Amino acid sequence: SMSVKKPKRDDSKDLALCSMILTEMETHEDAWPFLLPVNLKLVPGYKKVIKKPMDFSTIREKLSSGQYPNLETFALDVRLVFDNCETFNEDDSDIGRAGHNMRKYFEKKWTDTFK
Repeated sequence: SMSVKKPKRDDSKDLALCSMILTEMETHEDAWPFLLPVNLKLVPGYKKVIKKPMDFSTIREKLSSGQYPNLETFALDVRLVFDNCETFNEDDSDIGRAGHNMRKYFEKKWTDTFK
């Protein structure tokens, strides 16, 4: 509350570390469904169904341009990528599986880096 603060968690490396995580996600072999925005002209249904499209290139631009106020907003966009993927793809598809794998991979890096 006013003039009463919890001790200051050092957040000065968060930017760099989210960048590193993002790089590792970008370079994973199962990243391919997620590298670019889904083409909303060419994928029937996507536009109407997926209210908040997200992909790694868009996360990378937001990161590079100071559009994440903190590391939680960054993690929310990453997760959104996988949540969207699950909404639109069968678990038993290559993309569906990619998404489960990438999420698992992300969450581990996240925990190891920050928790």
